[PDB]
Amino acid sequence: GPEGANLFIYHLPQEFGDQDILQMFMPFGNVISAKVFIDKQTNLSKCFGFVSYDNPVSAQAAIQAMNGFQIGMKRLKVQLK
Repeated sequence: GPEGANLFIYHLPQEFGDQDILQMFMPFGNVISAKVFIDKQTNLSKCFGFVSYDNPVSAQAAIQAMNGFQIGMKRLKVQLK
């Protein structure tokens, strides 16, 4: 995740996994890695995670479009690392 190409995404539906956030974020550029952080004992998602582009412009673009975007019952908080 070269800087400033890295996002933290909070308020993510519990059901989302790595691939879901990756795909949700590809509209803004090539996502090169994505991880949803999971409680290791339950395997339930902790509802945030990490998106990493291959350039920072994509990351800004994504932040402006997605921060505050409502999906399900939650609104995503998306910020730069």
